[PDB]
Formats: sequence, structure tokens, C-alpha cells
Amino acid sequence: SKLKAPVFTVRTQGREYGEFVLEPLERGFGVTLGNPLRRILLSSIPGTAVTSVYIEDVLHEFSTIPGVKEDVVEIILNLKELVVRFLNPSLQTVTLLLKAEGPKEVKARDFLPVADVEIMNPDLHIATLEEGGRLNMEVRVDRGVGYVPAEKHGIKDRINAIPVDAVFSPVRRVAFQVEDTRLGQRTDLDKLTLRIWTDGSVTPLEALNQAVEILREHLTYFSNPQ
Amino acid sequence: SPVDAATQSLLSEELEKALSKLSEREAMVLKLRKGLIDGREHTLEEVGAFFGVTRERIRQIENKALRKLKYHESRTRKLRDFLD
Amino acid sequence: MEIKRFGRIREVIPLPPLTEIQVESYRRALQADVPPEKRENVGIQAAFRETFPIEEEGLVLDFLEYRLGEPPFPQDECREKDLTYQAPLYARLQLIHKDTGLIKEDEVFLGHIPLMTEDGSFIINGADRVIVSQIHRSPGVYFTPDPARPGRYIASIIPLPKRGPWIDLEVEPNGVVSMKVNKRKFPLVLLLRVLGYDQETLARELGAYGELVQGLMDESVFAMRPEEALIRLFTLLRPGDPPKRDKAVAYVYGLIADPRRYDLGEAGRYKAEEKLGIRLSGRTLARFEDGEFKDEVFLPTLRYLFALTAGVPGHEVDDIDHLGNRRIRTVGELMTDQFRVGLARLARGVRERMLMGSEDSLTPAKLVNSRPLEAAIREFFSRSQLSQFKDETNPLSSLRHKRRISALGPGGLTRERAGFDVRDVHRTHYGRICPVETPEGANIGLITSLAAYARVDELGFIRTPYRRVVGGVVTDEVVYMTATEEDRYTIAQANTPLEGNRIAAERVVARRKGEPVIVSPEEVEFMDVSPKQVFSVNTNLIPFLEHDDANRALMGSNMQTQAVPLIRAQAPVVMTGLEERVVRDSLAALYAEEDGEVAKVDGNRIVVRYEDGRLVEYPLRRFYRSNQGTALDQRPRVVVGQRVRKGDLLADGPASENGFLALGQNVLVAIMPFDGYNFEDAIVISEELLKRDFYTSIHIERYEIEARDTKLGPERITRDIPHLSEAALRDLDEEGVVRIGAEVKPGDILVGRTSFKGESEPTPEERLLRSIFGEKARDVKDTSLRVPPGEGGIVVRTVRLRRGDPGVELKPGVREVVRVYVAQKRKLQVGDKLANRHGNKGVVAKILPVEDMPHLPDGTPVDVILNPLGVPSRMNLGQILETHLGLAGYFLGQRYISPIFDGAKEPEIKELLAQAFEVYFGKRKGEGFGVDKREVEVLRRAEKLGLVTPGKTPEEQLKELFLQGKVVLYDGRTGEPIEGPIVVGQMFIMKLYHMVEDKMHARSTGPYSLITQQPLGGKAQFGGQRFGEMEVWALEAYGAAHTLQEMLTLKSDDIEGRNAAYEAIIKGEDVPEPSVPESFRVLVKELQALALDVQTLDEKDNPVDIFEGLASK
Amino acid sequence: AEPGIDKLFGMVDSKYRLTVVVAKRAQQLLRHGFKNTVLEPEERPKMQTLEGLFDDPNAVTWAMKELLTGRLVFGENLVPEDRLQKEMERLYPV
Amino acid sequence: RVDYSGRSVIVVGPQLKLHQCGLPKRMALELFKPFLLKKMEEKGIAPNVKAARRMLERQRDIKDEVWDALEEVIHGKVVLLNRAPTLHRLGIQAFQPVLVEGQSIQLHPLVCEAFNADFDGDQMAVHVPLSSFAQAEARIQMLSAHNLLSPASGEPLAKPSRDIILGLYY
Amino acid sequence: SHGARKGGADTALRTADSGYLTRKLVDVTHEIVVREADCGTTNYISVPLFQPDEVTRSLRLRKRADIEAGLYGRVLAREVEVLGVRLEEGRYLSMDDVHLLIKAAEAGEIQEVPVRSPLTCQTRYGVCQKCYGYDLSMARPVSIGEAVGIVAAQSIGEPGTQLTM
Amino acid sequence: GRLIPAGTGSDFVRFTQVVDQKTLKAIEEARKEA
Amino acid sequence: YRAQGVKLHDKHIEIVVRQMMKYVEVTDPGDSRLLEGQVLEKWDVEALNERLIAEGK
DNA sequence: CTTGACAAAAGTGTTAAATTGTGCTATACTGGGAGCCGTCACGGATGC
DNA sequence: GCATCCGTGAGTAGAGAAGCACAATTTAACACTTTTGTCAAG
Ligand SMILES: [Mg+2]
Ligand SMILES: [Zn+2]
Repeated sequence: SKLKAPVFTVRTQGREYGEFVLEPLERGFGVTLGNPLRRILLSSIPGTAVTSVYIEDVLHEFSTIPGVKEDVVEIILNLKELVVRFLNPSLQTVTLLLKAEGPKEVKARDFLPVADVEIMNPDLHIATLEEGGRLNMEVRVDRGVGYVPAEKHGIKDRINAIPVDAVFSPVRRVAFQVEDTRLGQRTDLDKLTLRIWTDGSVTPLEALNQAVEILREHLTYFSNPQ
Repeated sequence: SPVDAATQSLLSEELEKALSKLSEREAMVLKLRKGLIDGREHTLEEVGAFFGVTRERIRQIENKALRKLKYHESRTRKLRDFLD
Repeated sequence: MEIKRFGRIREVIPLPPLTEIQVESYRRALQADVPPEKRENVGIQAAFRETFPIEEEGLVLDFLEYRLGEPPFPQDECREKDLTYQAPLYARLQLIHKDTGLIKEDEVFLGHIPLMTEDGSFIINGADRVIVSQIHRSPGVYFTPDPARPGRYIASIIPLPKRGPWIDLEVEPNGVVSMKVNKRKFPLVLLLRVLGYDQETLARELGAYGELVQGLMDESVFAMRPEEALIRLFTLLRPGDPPKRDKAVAYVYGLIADPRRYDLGEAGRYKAEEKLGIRLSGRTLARFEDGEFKDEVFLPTLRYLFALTAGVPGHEVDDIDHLGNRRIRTVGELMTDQFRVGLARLARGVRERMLMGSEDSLTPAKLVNSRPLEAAIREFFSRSQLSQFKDETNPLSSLRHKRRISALGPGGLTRERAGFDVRDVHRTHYGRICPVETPEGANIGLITSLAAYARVDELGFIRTPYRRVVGGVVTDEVVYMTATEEDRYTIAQANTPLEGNRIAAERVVARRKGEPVIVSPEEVEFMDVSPKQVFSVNTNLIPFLEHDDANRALMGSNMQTQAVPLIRAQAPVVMTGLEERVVRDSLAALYAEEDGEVAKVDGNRIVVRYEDGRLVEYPLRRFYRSNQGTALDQRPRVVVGQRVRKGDLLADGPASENGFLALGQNVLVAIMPFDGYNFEDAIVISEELLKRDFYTSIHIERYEIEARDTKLGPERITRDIPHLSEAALRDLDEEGVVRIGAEVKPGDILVGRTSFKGESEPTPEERLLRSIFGEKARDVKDTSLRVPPGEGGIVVRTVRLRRGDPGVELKPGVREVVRVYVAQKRKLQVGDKLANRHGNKGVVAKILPVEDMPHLPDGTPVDVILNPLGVPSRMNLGQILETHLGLAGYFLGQRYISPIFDGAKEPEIKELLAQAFEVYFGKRKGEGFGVDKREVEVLRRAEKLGLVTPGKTPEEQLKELFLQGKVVLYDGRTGEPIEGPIVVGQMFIMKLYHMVEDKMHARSTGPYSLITQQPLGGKAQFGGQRFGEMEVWALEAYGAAHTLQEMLTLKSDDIEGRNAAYEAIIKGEDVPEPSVPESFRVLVKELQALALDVQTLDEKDNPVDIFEGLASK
Repeated sequence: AEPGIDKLFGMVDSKYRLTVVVAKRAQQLLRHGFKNTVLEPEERPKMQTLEGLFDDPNAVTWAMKELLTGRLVFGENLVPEDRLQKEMERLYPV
Repeated sequence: RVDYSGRSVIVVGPQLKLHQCGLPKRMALELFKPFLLKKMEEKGIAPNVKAARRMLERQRDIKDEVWDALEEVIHGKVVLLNRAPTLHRLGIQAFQPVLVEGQSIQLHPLVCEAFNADFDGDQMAVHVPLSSFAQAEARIQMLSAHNLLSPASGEPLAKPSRDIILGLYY
Repeated sequence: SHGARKGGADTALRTADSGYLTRKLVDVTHEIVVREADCGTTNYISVPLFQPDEVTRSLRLRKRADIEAGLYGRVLAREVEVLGVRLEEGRYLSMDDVHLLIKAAEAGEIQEVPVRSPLTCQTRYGVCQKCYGYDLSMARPVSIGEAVGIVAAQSIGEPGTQLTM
Repeated sequence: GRLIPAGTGSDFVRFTQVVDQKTLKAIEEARKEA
Repeated sequence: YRAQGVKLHDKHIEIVVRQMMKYVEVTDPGDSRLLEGQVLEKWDVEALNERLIAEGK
């Protein structure tokens, strides 16, 4: 009377969005599977983020730089959009140096290349410099999971360095849907659709595989009593 | 009822196809004998006057037509459900 | 499980017998047990003494005494054989020869009197029936002001209903007082001349009221003698009729003076004396003695009318809706009234047989034909509006039905004549008629309920009890007193603080003629017995009634009547204290008659050894089908050898738990929206309710079939049904009836019956088809009884009644009748209606598995999820307080009695919640568990909503939420807590008789009407849905012309169209163009029957035949 | 909502003309067994059935999608009724 | 009174689309019986329409393949839902029926205001438009998703209410 | 309890009176259908943007919902020039047009709006498309063939029971 | 039981014909070739 | 309807009011076969008047 | 194919009982019976 | 002009007590050939 094994179908477009359908499932197992994966996807997938920024002649985050349209906050907001992928597993922290002179539209590609460091979005806009404006940055990129506010980590490399909220999670959004499906005379079956948005550093398929593996590993912890 | 009226029409169309497998005079004998044309059973003498034959002549063609329809029904099974 | 009782008001007297309005009135009418010589002149005894002696004149038929015999059959046998539970009636009559001087005495059999059962109902033709009490205007003399003429008043004299004409006395604008009788207006001066009044007498009695007596002065009628005025009056009343003196005197005697034709009634006579300050000798407007008419009431009526018009002190108008002016006709009076009508018809037939002659050998048996009396009695108990099919869904349902008061019925009001005045809650309804229990809709205010402590007196007026207060101290003396007597006293409220028996509050809330006043204790003369006397039984079963809006309390009281008995029925956690009395007074449960020991306990019967030593065996009603189909069974509640005291419960009846009324279940309720499944009163339940068989009810359906004599041959009930296989006949026994214990589904045969086919030649297509298969057509056809669609269950009983059986009175031509009972165990499903006692009702829209339901931190899932949006607009806060008290009792393992208006209050509920928290949370501490991370998050939000005090420990904040009835609740789907604390508690919810199983219906094609050829109506007839004018309007507004035309023609009454539509669809073809409806053809023919030439014409005005040439000669 | 219902309403002056066109086209499709359709094979409406993907049996669904393509001509007094029925049988004997 | 009509208690269909209603299978089998008999004959369920009707007469003789054939019948088709009293034309609306287990009709929450319908025991009548005109009229003119504004005032009549407002407000 | 019973009795009698009124409205307007695009009439009504007020004895701007109930979806009978915007003759008034008219009324540039109405329609056995205006359910001009008479009767009769009576 | 003169039953839309271009052109050529 | 917050377009009422003003009463028959005080539809009398004007009656 | 032959099956002409229709009872009898009015406003006529 | 009686109308579903004589007409039980229906002959 046990249900047949479900079929895992994938609908992945590009490298930043994908839909994954598992059907048919026993009654209630769409919720049983969807929620744990969503919690892991939004908090546990390893990733990289900007955790500290140093800008010359800048004292606090709520100031501005003469010679650029964007104030410190807007550039910090643009830096939180930066997606970077480490090509070395042993690599833990890098610093990216940016020296640009106006009149220039500073992009993510203007960052100095670092060995085994890949900028996934080199077209990301950073700042717009007018003539005579000098922009010197040293941004610190760490490795982590989930979302860490700047105050809860407070990472500063040098004096006057501004901690920035670290969006470590490569997954940008998870939405799972459970629909009623049938197989013959059984009508309480579940159809689970998992939709994952990712920044592109990892595939939504890879994020799902990592989330499943994390949940599998935690299930092995219910062994060796006491 | 609409159901009763419909099954009457379905029975007529199935019988008309079953009688098509018969001959020309042979099918018309059953139609005239059972009253499928006028609505009344025509006696053998009345049927015999129409085709210019004796009474016992119809009984030969009428019964032989009956036997062949039984054979067709056993092979096609298209009239059994119309009697229950 | 302990029961904690709230309340401060001590009830000096208990509730009266809740069925005494039925039981006592019928006992008084029958007087079966009192010996004949001591029978009082009431009831049917009064009916005999009024119609007899039947003096034709000279033969006189006198009545000596009557007696009622034992019923021929027991109550259970009457139900099985469709018999009336009745007692034979014998009257000892004597025939007196005035000339010869010889008396012939014999006992004549007058028929059968239906008998009331112990619980207060009747078995009429095997069906349980309740005679609903009727309210109407009391007879007497009334003085209402003229709305057309300010300052003018009209005097109304009302006799008993259908016992005389209404009399109106009015001072006309010209001055003369006018008497209106039988729609004829004539001057009242003429009548007083007939009744022997002189000009000097009228001036002496009524000359002291202005010049109004001058209008009562016509010199023409004072000149004529009373005998001449009597003929003069007869001409006005009956113009054209020859005015002979003997004919004239008989008409006036029969109009105002004949006791057998005019009856003011005991209540009417008493009201007349009280209002007019006189003493009536009888119950007629006048008395005929010494060959002349003597006045009895017209002079006091006119004297009061002039005094009221003159504005003298002590004279007032009469409120006709005042409950002292409205009386109740109970079952005894209603039956007696119809008994008198039948006896009058019997007396008339006695006179004509006396006119026939043959007096040499005339006996009272020969003169008396009892059939007119039996027919009138049979008509009352069968076809009267007040005689109603007994509502016995649950024992409370039958109790309410027997206490119903109806303003409708014969001699009653109609909804057209029912204005706001009759339907409003008059101030005198207080303590007598419940201001809440009423049917919402067109019958609002027209059908009411007797108040819990109220009782109907001999005159028919409802009296309510009050405690006598003297010297500011409240005594135990209880006075039952009418509305008119109540208006004379200052009556304090039952909640007035008492120090012992003395009123302690300096300011006392009281009523004076229904108005709320603040008085000193020394001004208080009476006190209310209890808050319960204001309301009826159903309303008194609603806890925290004071916190519910009246409109929603109406719904709660009404829906308790609709609750179905449950196999695991539970008494509510929060009760009002009347649950025991309802079960006890319904006679549905079984109690020990006196002290004794139980000898035998079985599911069928209980045997108790009483102290005196006699063995009493009580058969138990088991799986009995009520009028509504709910299973009524009694389950024993004692063991062998158990000692029982007098009145101890022996067996619970339907919807009862240990003697307490159990109309539903006690379930864990979370008050919160849930994913739209709570939308607009919809209810979410857990699957755990189904697992433990809560809200599971047993329902029994009865199926009947008759084998008849037919001209072509008798129908045979047999197992040999032609053209049916062994699978269809598998469950039938050798007699053709389905075996007991078989499961039957829609389309299954309950009993096989063959009927001889009508002689008709077959269609030629069938003739050829039968000839091919070599099968000779049989002489009988399938007419067996089958399970209707959507029904079925388990066969539990087959009743077979045959012609010639003792007591079985089959109709002629019926050889036998077979009845099959099918029982189904119904679990709660989507579409079933649930309700609580506070008017919150809804259908189950979603059944969730246990892991999906919200659950407590200890893992306990809730049972029911209710939408909080149903509370604020309905303003029924009693359910919230019930939920809070239920939450405390759930963890303290105890139940509560909180009487209405005197019971559990918020401070005392919260201190119960404080103790319930110590087992709710203190048990967690002992188990080695602190505060959940999820609880900490909810507490953090809770202080942002102002629900908990900032700075306290999580335990203290959780206790603060608990004292508000709220807990931290976890979502079973996610495990995350609900962001705000949720009110969770235990509430009593009922499963109502409206079930989607009995209401779902569909039809493609089916039976059609005879004349209109349109589909029949009703699920029982497999009918189609009614597409009325408003639905036609909707399609017209949509422009859906073709959709409208199909419903008008193709799907209702286009005979050619509907046949062609069905044939086209089953061939995969589209339905053809519709044609003229057959109802229009009926309309045209019916218009021709009215000699109207209705013709359908074309563009060129030429006639168009819509009858296909079938009606053209 | 029906797919392209806004576009369907925009192609007719009266919303009830659209219903007449759709219904008349549907019966044309039913009369000729959908052999007179203007839809390309990849444009045919489909039914998901346990035995596989099949053509949609509802001609009203077919008619609405045909009108969205623009290959249908509707109007009053376009062709005689008798000539329309006869000619369409010649092209699609069915 | 009309043929091809039914009636049942209504419950909320929160998961339904605006153009959808939950129709019980047992109701739909009776409502669409003449269409189902033709569909059963096209498949191998029954040899002819008359034997197909005999199959549906007895509940215990109904095979599971009949329910599969019923789905193909109702594809693209709509039914009419009506709750008395029909005060205005939105008292009748067209919905594509979704076959549901149970005996209750599932009604969309957003059409309840137009019907003046709640879920405390209201019942609704179901009607089946038969021909192509009738189906086209219901699908185009009477569909619930095509009637969103009040004909009386022009304001949105199928609009958020009750829990929908409360959740969005919160 | 007196008021609760009184309100329930009022509701019971109001449903019958409301249902009777709707049936009378249906039977007097059932023949009114949009039968043509334009009847060709030049007659119209002027919807007032102001109403007299007795407490001040002056003209006060009417409520916005009241102006919308008389102007929304109505065809302009004459050209209107308000706030530099030319509202041409024959223009169907959208909700934005109504609000523009209210804004112009508050500026003192207009007091009344000439609109085509069923009252001045010359169509026999019904109304024309221009005199009726918009199909409210569709926020667009009414389609020829709609039984606006039935719609009007239902529109008036449907809230009949919601009246306090 | 007639088609009401409103909506789809109104004379303004009831007589509308629907035809495909293939059938329309076939009718066009038939007139020209005759 | 304003007092109860019910929003109803004026044109629905105007359709009914149009039907309430559909009939007229003849005050002077003129050169027609009508009777003074006869009640008839306004559309008929105007159409009848146009025929009379077309003939000079 | 006819042509006899049969035993029904059906039609048909009597005759009987069963059913149905009609007339007739001679003291004198000579104008009925049941109702019996708690709603409201609305036309529309019909006369003071 | 006005007062009065009459006639009209007042929500939708569903779910539920004569008897007898005799004649006159009809029914039904018979018989009868009459006509099929048929099963053997060539
Ligand atoms: Mg409801
Ligand atoms: Zn116009």
C-alpha cells in the first residue's frame, strides 16, 4: 500500500532561478519536506559576502565623498549586491582594492584581480565619479552562511573601517508550494514545487543539493545514544 | 421519459443495421411480419399477397432470417443489452 | 472530575415540572381518575353537562356520567402498527319519556379519546405528536381608545373563540351609543329596551356622566314594549326574515343569552367582574328567565364606557397585548373545545332521530351516533395546525416543543394580521415568556416559549413566582401571580445583595409596572426568585448569557434543539445547573423508583430489587428511530449488586452523560484564522475527532412498501425478480426481504416485489428483438424497493405487517406492508454544521491531520479552529468566557456550573487560570525543561502589543498571557510559533441535525409533473431545482439568452426538446433548437376554457398552430 | 479568467457579438470534427489524460483560441447561410 | 423547475481559483450523466449507452475508470452556481468545476459577498448549460473572473474581505 | 430585548417589502434594452456639482461619491473646457474625468455638467449606447443588447433590505 | 420560451456569421469562376 | 441610499423614472380620433402629432 | 418451392347470470344554517 | 369635495343517512366455425 517513489523534475533557467517539482508525495509530506529545506536554504548554504569596507577620507557611514553622486550608504548598499566566488577551498578571506579617478562610472570589474577570486557580477555599478574625484577602497570579503548584521560581527581591519551587513547566503529567496494531486483512487497526495532564487554564485540546483545534504547529515546525528 | 424515448431510437437504429446484413426481400419480410413498417403484424396470407407467395413460403424466409440474426448477434453482441 | 459551582443567589423553590403545561391540563380535562360523582364542571365533563340534556320536546336524553376504559393497545404496539394510543369513552345516558314517565338507562360507546403519554405527547396513527399551546386575546370586556376620534373610547365584549359574536359599544359622533353585532351597527338604546330598561332607570344609573346619557334617549323605543323592541331589533339584525315573535326571541336568546351558543368563559367571566366591579351569575351577556330578557353585563359595560369617557378617576384603557389580557389555551382546553364541537354535532343528530319517531322502542344507543364526535376529535389530533409532528432530535428538543406557545392556529392570528404589536416583547413577558427563544424569520414573535419558572393557571393566565418582602427582609413565601396582579407591587431584582435574609443595599433596583426604578429596601414588596425565571429552558442552558447579544443568544437556544445525540456525548465543561433537570423531566433517562439493589444489568433491561422486595424490570429503549431519524437508545449506568437510592440514575437516555444533558462534545478550541478555511463562519477540525469517534451519531431511516391487490393480479413480495442476477439478489432472504445485518448501498434492493404488467402490445422493435433472442415476455415486472441515491447503511430491523394481523388496520386492497430500518453510523465530515450555545455556528470546511493542527508546547494539538472575526460583530462574548473557563478546567481536570447572571466572573476565572498555569507550566519545570526559544520570541512580540509587562521573567510573562486565556501556540506545518499568543481553551460544541449527507442532491432527468410536464421538486422525489423569476432575471441581466431559453424549454417542459436533447447528448451531438414550452400550451388551453380566443400570429398576422394540427377539427 | 478575454472583448463592438461568434464557430468545429480548424497542429488545445496528451474536446475552448489568432472572419451578411453550409461541407466532407 | 440541476451545502474553497468551484463527484456524475454515458461508450467502460446507464444505477458497480471519464467530460465546461435569494445577477455565476471528494460544494471566498453567502449552512443550486451557446454565454458573460465590478455602482465587488484584509493589514 | 425583537420583526417585514418592490421595478423596466448606438437626440440633463444648504443659505459642493454616482461613465452632451483640458462632446467620463470635474468645481470654473441620460434618450423600447454610457461592471461603454432595465431593477432592489426602513 | 431580445438574443448581434479565410475565399472564387 | 452608505448610480433610478413618465394625458384632441382625458404613451402621441403636422391637421 | 395435413389461436353467435337503471311506496308533516372579524395602504369607483 | 365599502397586493429557496320490485343493459360463460401457425410431404 506504500506509495510509489516520486519523480523529481527540474525547470532551471539561467544560473539564478529554478523550479523543482516532486510528485506524487504522501499526504502532508510536501510541507514536511518544503519547510526544512527552505530554512536550510536561507541560513546554511555556504557563501561569501562583504563584511567590512574602508574608504579614504571617510570617518562614518552616514557621510558623503566630495566627487561622487553616491554617498557612503549607497555605495555600501551597492557593495552588498556584490557576488564573488572563491576558486580555492582553503581560501577564507580576501581584500579587494579599488583605486579609480573621476570622471568615471566605477563598476565591479574595476576591482583589482586577485588569485582564485572571481567576481560573478562584473557589471554591478559601484559609484559615479565626477572629474577631480578620487576613490580609494579596501573591501574585506569573508566566508560564511546566512545573514549577519554589521553590529553583530563588527569586523574592522583598520581604523575608520565601516562594518557592513554580510549577505553570506547565496540564496536570495525560497518559495515552496504544496498542491493536491491524485494517483488513481488516492486523492490526498501532495505535489511539492520548490522555487529557489540565487545570486548566481551557486546554481539553484546546487543550493538544493547542498540543503538536502545538510539535512541528511543532521539525520545521522540521531545515532550513538548517550 | 427522455431515457425511454432515447433507448427506443437506439434500438431502432441497431435493428435497422442488423436487418441490413439480411437480403432485400428477406429483411422486408421481417419488417412486414413484425410491423416495423406499418405498426401492425401482417399475417402470412397478407404478407404472401404482397410478394405473391403462399403462407408457408413466408414462414421459411421469416424463420431463416431469424436464425441468421441470431448468428450475427452472437458474433457482434449488439442487441443483448436492449432487452434487459 | 470535580464540579465547581459558582453563584450567590439561593433559589428558595426548584423549577416546576417542565411538562406540567401539557400533563396537568390534559389530566384536568379528562378527569379519568376522579370518581364521577366528584368530577368538577370542567373539561369534557363540562362538555357533557352543556350539550345535555338533549330535550327535543316529549323525549329527553340526559347525561349521568362518563368513564374512560383502558387503552386497547400499549404505546409501543401503537407505534409499530400505526395505531392511535387512545382510551375508549363510554357515557351512561338515560332516555326520559316526559309523558309516560319511564326512564331507560344504558352505557353507550362514544368512541376513543387519545391518551397523553407520561412525557406529555400523543401517539396519533403511530406517530408522536405534541399539541402546542395557543396564546390569544382573553375573553372579557375591554376599553380601547378610538384612533380616529381623539378622546373617544370603544367598549369591546369578547367571548371564547367561536363561542359568540364580538360586541362593540361606541358613542357615535351624533351622540347615540351604537352596538355593532355581526358587522351590523344598530343603536344600543333598542337593546336595553329588550332587556327591560326604563328611561328613568338609565338616567339614574348613568345620568351622572356629563350629557352622554342624552345620547341614550330615544323616545320612540321607550314608548314601545320590550316585546315590540325585540321584534324591532330582530328586523335590524335579520332584515327580510319574517319577524314572528317565537322566531325573534330565539335569535336574540341565541345571540347573547344561550349558554350552549354564547360562552364568555371562566377567564372571560372573571375578567368581566374584575374590570366592571360586578358579579356574573353565568357566562352569558344576558339571562332569559320568566319569559323575558334580564341584563347581566351591558349596563356595567356602558357605565364604565361613559365613566372612562367622562375622565372620572379609577377608569383606564386596556392594553390588549398586556399578558394579563392574553391567556393560554393548553392541550386540555383545545381538545375539550373540539370535543364540545363534536358533541354538539352528535346532539344535533340525536334530535333528528328523535324527530323521526319510533319512540316505542327507542334506546339511547339507537339515538346516539358517535361518529360526529369521533371525527371532530380525530380531525383535531391529525389536521390541526396546533397538532404538530413531535420534534425529538434530542430529549431537549421534545421538552422545548411541549413548552412552545403559538399565536397562530385555528382561532388564532395569521402573519398578515400579525403586526409589530403582537410580535414585540411586551413588558409583562418578564418571567412568563422568554424574551429570547423565538424563530427568526417570518414567525418571529409569533411562536414563543414558556419561561422556566412560569406556569399557566386554571384561567389560562401565565403566573410567575416572586418572593414576599416585608420590613426590608426577604421571606421564603413564594407567590405565583399574574401580570395584572404584578403591576400593583414594587418588585426587586434577584441580584439585590442580601445579608442573611435582609436586604443589605440601601439602593435597590426594582420594577414598577415593568419600569426600572431605584427604591429603598422598605419600599420593596416582592423579590424575583432567580434570574432563571426570565428565560426559557433552552436559554437557561447558555452559560455566560449576560455576555451575549440577544440576537445571537436566540440562535444558541434554538440550535440546542437541533443537536443530534452522539455515541460519546459529553456534558459541557461549563454548565448553568439545569442539565440534570432537563434529562430528569424529559423522561428519556431511567431512575430508581425507591431505594434498592440492582439485580440484573443488560443492554436490553435492568432489574432492581427494591427494599419492599418486589422485582421491577425496566426494558431499555435500544436503537429506536425518532421522528427525525436520530437513534434513541438507553445505555445502563449501573452494575449488578449496586445499591441505588431513590431517584438515582439507572440508565442514560439519548444525549445524556451520567444524568447530565450531553448535546455535544468538549473539544480543545484555538481562536485564530487558519489559511482561509475559517472564512465566513467556516470551521476547521482535526482528524483526531474522527479517530476517537467524537461527533459520531447513529441515524436510522425507515423504508416502506406495500403489496397491493390489482385488477390484473396482486403484487407479490418475493425473491424471484425477473431479469436480475444473483448479485442483485444476494442479500435477499427466501421471502424477498433484505437480511438483517446486510450493508445496503444506493441501488441495492431492500425488498423484492413483482407487479403484473398492464396489458399493452409491445412496440414492433421490441417484438423483433424478443423474437431474435427466443425469450417469451413474462407477466410481471420489477417494482422492488431500492435504496435511494446518497443513502444506505446497515439493515437492523424488518417489520412485516400482514392483513388479518391483530391490530393491523391495513387499507383495503393492501395484502401486506414491509418496513425496513437502515442504520448508518455518521462521522463528522466536510459540510456538517457545528454550533456552540452562544450562536456561533458553521459548517466543517476542512479536516486536518493531527500533525497539521496548531499544538501546545507540550505537544497537545487543538481540536477545532474558530475564526476570531465571528465574535466582534455578533457581540457574543460568552463563548470567549466559556473558552477561558474551559482552559482552566482542562488543566485542573474539573467542570463548572456558572448560573446565568449569577456565576463565574472574570476575577474568579483568572484565579482558576492561575492554578491551571501551575500544572500547565510547573509540570514542565519538574520534567527538566525551561522556556522555549520559540516562546521567548512570542513573549518579545507580546510586550510590543502591550500584552505582558516588560522586565518580568519569561515564566511570569507566560503566566500573564495564561491569565488572559492565551498561550504560545506552535504551527504544526512549520514548527514555528504563531507570532501572537492565541486564545486556547475547551469549549462545548454541538453537531446539528443539518447534515450535507441528507442535503446533497442532483438530477439529470427524472419524474415530471402531470399537467405542466415540468420536473418535480424535492430530493425525495428526485426533483429538479427551482429556477424562479429572480433567477430568470439574473440570466436576462447577463444577456444569456440561450442559457435562459434552455432552462425554459429544453430542461423543463419542452417534451420534444428534452427528449431530443438527451438523445443528442448520448450520441455526442449538440442539442437541437428548442421549441414551445408545454406550459404555454397549457396556458393557451386554460385561457380558451375562460372563453378567451388566444392565437399566436406570424409576421403577416396569419394564425400559427403551436399544437401541430392535433387540436384543429 | 478565459485566456485572452481582454483581447476577445476588444475585437467586437458588443460583448454579446463575441459570444455569438464563439458559439457559432464551436458548432462549426463540432459539425466537421475539428477538421475545419484554423489552428496549427502545435496550436491545438490539449487535454492531459491518463492515457496521454490528447486534443481538447471542448469546441468553445477551440473557438476562443481560434479567434485570438485572427484567422477567423466574423460579421453580418458576409456570405449566404445556405452557400456557407454547402461550401464548408465540400472542403471538409467529414 | 429544471433538469440537469443539483444542490448541496457550500464550504469555503480557499485554494480555488476565482473561476473555479469545488463540485462533488457524486453530484457531477448525476449532473453530467448523459455526457458521461457517451464518454463511457467511447472508451471501453461500457459497450453501449444503455449498459453504461445500468452501471451507474448501482453505486457498488461503478468502476474507477468512470471517474476518469467524468474528468474528460467536464474539461473546459462551466456550471452555474446560484444561492437564493437572487437579488442581483451575481447571485448566479459560472465556475469551472473541480471534482472533489465529499458532498459539499467548495465556493471561492472572493465571490461570497456577491452571493451574500457565508458558511453557516448556506446551500447553492448547480446548473449545467448544455449547448455551445449556453456554455459560451456562461464562460464569457457569466464567469466569476469576468464579473469583478458592481453593475450597480462600478466599484469592485469581488474584492478582499474578512481574513484577506486582516492579513494584508497586519 | 425589546429592541432586539423589534429589529428582527422589522427585518422580516422589510424583506417582503423589498422583494415586492424589486418585482414591480422589474415588470416596469424589463423591456428597456440597449437597442442602438445613438438615438441622435440633442437633449440632455445637467448634473449639479453644487447643492443649496439651508444652514448657510448658499451653494455647497456636493459629496464626491454623490458626484461620481451621477457623472461616472456618462457621455458628455456638450464640450466642457475645465482647467485647460478640453472634454469633447461624446466623451465617456472616466473616474479621472469626474475627479478633474470636481477639482474644476472647487476652482469655481464649472457648476453643472451636461451629460446624456436615459431620461432624455429618444430610443424606443429602451435606450441608446451613448445615453446609457458605461457598463459599470466593465468600466467601458455599454454594449448594445444589454438588458439595462433588469440591471437597474436589481441594482435598486438588491440593497433594499439593508435600509433601516 | 423564446429567445429574449437582449444580449446574445438581440438583433444587433444575433445574425453575426463566423467563417475562416479558407472557406471565405472558396466562396469568393466560386462566384468569380461561375 | 446615501444614508445607509449604499452607492447606486443615478442612471439606474433614471431608467425607472423614465418609465414613470412614459404616459401623457390628452388635453385637446385636435383633429385626431383621441378623447380628452385619454391616457397614452408619450412616444405614440408625438408620433401621431408628427403625422398630423405632415398633413396640416 | 406448393400441399397437404394437423392443434391450436382467434373470431363469433347464443344464452345465461350479473349488473345497472328506473319507478314507487297514501296519517300528516309546508321559509336554513353556520358564523359570529387582532393589518395595512393602495387605487377606483359610487354615490352623498 | 368627501366619506366608505370593495378589490387589490404584501421576498426567494427547500422541506415537509331506505328498501324493493321489475325492466333494461352489460358481462361472461359457452358453443361454434375461421384463421393462423406449422410440420411433415413431394
Ligand atoms: Mg448563512
Ligand atoms: Zn439616447
